[PDB]
Amino acid sequence: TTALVCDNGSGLVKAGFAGDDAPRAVFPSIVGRPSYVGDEAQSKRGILTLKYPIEHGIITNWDDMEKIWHHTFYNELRVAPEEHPTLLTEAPLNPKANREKMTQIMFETFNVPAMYVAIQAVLSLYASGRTTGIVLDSGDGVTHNVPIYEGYALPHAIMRLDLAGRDLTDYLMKILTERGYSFVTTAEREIVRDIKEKLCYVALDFENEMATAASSSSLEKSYELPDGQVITIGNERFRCPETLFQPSFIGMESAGIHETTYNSIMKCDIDIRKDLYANNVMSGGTTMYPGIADRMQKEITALAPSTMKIKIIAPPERKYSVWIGGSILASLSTFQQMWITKQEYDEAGPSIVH
Amino acid sequence: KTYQSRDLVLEPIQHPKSIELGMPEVDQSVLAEVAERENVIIGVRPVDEKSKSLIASKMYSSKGLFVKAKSSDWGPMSGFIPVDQSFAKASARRDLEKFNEYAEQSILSGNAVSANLYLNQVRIEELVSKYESLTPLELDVDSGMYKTTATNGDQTIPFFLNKVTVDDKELWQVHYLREGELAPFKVIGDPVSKQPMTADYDLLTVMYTYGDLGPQDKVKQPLTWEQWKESVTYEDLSPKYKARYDNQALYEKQDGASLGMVSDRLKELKDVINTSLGRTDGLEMVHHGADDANPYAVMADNFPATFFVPKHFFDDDGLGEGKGSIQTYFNVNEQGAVVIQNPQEFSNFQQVAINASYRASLNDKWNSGLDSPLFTTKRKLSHDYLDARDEVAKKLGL
Ligand SMILES: Nc1ccn([C@@H]2O[C@H](COP(=O)(O)OP(=O)(O)OP(=O)(O)O)C[C@H]2O)c(=O)n1
Ligand SMILES: C/C1=C/C(=O)O[C@@H]2C[C@@H](CC[C@H](C)/C=C\CC1)O[C@@](O)([C@@H]1CSC(=O)N1)C2
Ligand SMILES: Nc1ncnc2c1ncn2[C@@H]1O[C@H](COP(=O)(O)OP(=O)(O)O)[C@@H](O)[C@H]1O
Ligand SMILES: [Mn+2]
Ligand SMILES: [Mn+2]
Ligand SMILES: [Mn+2]
Repeated sequence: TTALVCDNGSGLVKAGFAGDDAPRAVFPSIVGRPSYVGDEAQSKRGILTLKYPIEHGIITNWDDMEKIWHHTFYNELRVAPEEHPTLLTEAPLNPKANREKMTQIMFETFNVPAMYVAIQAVLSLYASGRTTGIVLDSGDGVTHNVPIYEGYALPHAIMRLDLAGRDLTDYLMKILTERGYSFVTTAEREIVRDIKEKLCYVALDFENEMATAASSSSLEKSYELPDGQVITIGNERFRCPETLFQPSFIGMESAGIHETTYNSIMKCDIDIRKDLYANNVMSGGTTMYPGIADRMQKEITALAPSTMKIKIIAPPERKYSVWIGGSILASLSTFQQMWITKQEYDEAGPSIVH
Repeated sequence: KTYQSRDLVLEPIQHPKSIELGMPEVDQSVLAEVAERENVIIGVRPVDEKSKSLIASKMYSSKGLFVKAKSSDWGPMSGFIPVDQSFAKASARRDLEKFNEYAEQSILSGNAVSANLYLNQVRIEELVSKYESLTPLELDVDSGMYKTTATNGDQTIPFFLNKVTVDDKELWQVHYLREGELAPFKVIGDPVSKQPMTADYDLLTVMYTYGDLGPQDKVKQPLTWEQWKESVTYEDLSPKYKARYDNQALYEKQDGASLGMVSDRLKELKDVINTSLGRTDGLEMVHHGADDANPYAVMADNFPATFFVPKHFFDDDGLGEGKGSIQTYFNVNEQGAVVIQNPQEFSNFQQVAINASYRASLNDKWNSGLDSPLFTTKRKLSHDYLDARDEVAKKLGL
């Protein structure tokens, strides 16, 4: 009778059982029309047209999303959806009509006994044993700043940055051209994503790091491409994640992740700001870069008042914090009375989720 | 001093015992480095102490999934794979008919040959003086060979060594009584070189960091050459996988059913280990996936295990703040190998590693013979997960 937990990421789906400390299934959010979903769509790349149903954290293709959910239940988890209550995650600022459509699909298409829709950032804070603090959630297609007070997100102060890991990989492909390297295809994009995850880091002082890379080979690294050709990466190691702090690197006139965190805290009541500043939680794969917490600590310290105590919490499993949070939430007995039941759905309709 | 986390309490090891291991010290050092480079915890199932010099020599290939016959841990055949499995380790003798069929089918199918057993003077002196596995040699009347005796725990069997010269090397061919008549002892040899094979290194488990968890961790059923060619896109395959797509024998010898149940991370780490050991082109020690995905796992045969961990585990608070170092609670030898002696100690080791953010892969077969099922999803939950749920239930009023 175990509850299911499904984190619908813009790049990866994380699915598993509530009560578990990790998802059992982690696969790409892709549909390859003839249909193939996840790993099989990626493996058969050459004969398929790949589509991402979750552009920028928001579900845009419901036919393809049903395929993902079906693949999650039947092929990945090997469960009958009609037997398990299901917690689904949603992006901060997800439209009411969007969660109504996902509630309608859960009950009418998969026939779930019960279902709950939780904000991804809130689950990440729960996974750190907290109910108050500000979450920086940077995934594959979107980045969010979500201030939370006593279990509840503060919607007026939520920041959205349309810049996450996917844009960083495209930027890394772009700046690798400045060394004579050419990565343009979808397959080559995946090689550059691997280089990004293995060799990139955030510099504490960007200008001094650029100056060090300009006068010595000490920051250089080698990378073996699939065909055995070894390439050399230099300042691109830190210039790529630097875009998170300086979005002008990719032509965006948006403020960096440190500015949006500060701006989010400042739109909150003075009385809770000390609690937000001391409980800054990083979540998502795009916060995995070495040095990002130290750089964030320094950037927030320069913006905040001199005596403000700043704390950055970047757990080692922060790539799975949203999923873990959902598993903690759905596994609590006293939450078993918050699920929207199939009975309540038949009587009220998709509006019950609000 | 004591490791305390929720219901887990570990006392610091009082008097450190030294455990004799069959894995050569130099291979332990390589694996300690691989663990650090790759940021993974690597566990390897036991290797009998007498196999040490055979592996150290680097002259032999080892048994893969096509050679299911057990190696021997006694007599002059110690470290080799007798064709007559009554001369193998105890587990093979317990199911003699099944293991003899394994031995015969591997040879009859071409995945091995029937080879003679030759031992050098260094090996004979080691078995007699170092391990006391063979009794001193004596010239036996008429026969012309040197008689020696060996015990399997239940019975003492006589063996005879004939001085021979193979490839101009002076060796001792092993002989035994088959129906009261002298007979050359047969061991399982490599199907290409015809040389006797040794035991392999069986990965018990590989614990990767939580931050590294992804699609590469999906454990997948072996695919046939056809099923695999249909599932992949040729252009996306590296030269290594393109060669397997173009040669069925190459795919079946290095991939497919020969690996067992494996994930992409493990297929890669198996290559890294084999490459770091300097063992390629038939002499590889790691042939297949970990025991955590082996449906035929025998827990009794998994200890003592050697675990290799990233170096931070050895630091003052490597296991976490106020949690101490791994050497405080587990026996760590000079090469950095953490020696796990039994299922209870393995369960404690896995909980510490899980608490430090390294993911376990549990085999239900590991619970067979246990007083309690230690290796279950619920019992091995991370203490960070359990603690955050306790804190959140208290704060949200649930
Ligand atoms: N994913 C995997 C990995 C391994 N195996 C199993 O692993 C075992 C390998 O054991 P052996 O190497 O044949 O025997 P040992 O007990 O290690 O003894 P020795 O090498 O000394 O003969 C048997 C085989 O069924 C499997 O089925 N699937
Ligand atoms: C290992 C892996 C990681 C990942 O994050 O994958 C997700 C999903 C993936 C979907 C397409 C790809 C061909 C298939 C599988 C890749 C899965 O696209 C990503 O790689 C995109 C494109 S490059 C980038 O940084 N993000 C992110
Ligand atoms: N170690 C890492 N370093 C940098 N980026 C990483 C790392 N691991 C994952 N990422 C990136 O994080 C993104 C996936 O993270 P995730 O939180 O799963 O996103 P989502 O939920 O939107 O799918 C990808 O762009 C991936 O390349
Ligand atoms: Mn996400
Ligand atoms: Mn073995
Ligand atoms: Mn084996």
